[PDB]
Amino acid sequence: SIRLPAHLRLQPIYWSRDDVAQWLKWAENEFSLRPIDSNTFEMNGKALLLLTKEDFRYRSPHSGDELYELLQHILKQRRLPAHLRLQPIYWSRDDVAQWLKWAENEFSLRPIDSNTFEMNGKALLLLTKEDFRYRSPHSGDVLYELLQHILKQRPSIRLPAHLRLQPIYWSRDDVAQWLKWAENEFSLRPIDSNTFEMNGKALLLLTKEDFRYRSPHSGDVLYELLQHILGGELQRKIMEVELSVHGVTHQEAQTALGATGGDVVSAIRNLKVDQLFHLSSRSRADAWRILEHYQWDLSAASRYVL
Repeated sequence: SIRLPAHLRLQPIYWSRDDVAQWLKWAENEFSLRPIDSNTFEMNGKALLLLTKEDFRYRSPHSGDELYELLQHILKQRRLPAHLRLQPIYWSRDDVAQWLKWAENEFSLRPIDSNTFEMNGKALLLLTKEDFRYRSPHSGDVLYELLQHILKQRPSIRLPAHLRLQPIYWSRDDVAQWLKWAENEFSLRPIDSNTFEMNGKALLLLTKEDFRYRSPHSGDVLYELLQHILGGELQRKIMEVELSVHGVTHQEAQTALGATGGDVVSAIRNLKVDQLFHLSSRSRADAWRILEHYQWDLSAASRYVL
């Protein structure tokens, strides 16, 4: 009863952009799916096979997973340019520009402006898939999955000596000096020094959306670098703990945050329990229930115990 269209009886790796569009139209009618525009999968078969099931859901929230499983059953029933044969971590910005143009032709993607990835291979490896989608809404996830395949087929960053200090201790001038180095280390578009008029502690409280807002071309790189390379995430959690429990040391907050698995709420509540249990004559479990009775207020609970 069900039959593949004549064009689609070849292995999907050889499907053209017009083949996947025919596949989409045929899938909608055959399975009574909700309509999806043909401009939602602007790629050939080679790129389509790089997509994860999550990619299919992002593109088609109503039928993506159905389309993914359909493709897998068609499959089970069935290189790089000269400059890029290098490990991606060594790619220059011009290398990254060449990768974008090659992938665009190789996978029949919508045109990709070269200004969408003004960075080198070091910075490119820092981006999340969400950062790829932000920079390229039509092909970002394809480009991300392609990079993962290159890293798997193939088959370190030390800060400057003068800037070797934990971000939580950075002055406002250290923030500017970190920006100067980051532009050169990652071949970023130039950033004004007075875009982050704040110290390292304030810098750690900014979200990625705050970084994008200040630096539309390098914000996501700078955020990932700070939070997930230079130990900024753990230092951010220590501030949050120090802001919620009076009497906690940086070294004391670090111990509780480790015992909580990075959970700031569990760390604050266990530190509050630790202080009340020492001031009490009852067990640590009785301290939990007393704090819970006072809506987790250490001052009010300690007033009741004393």
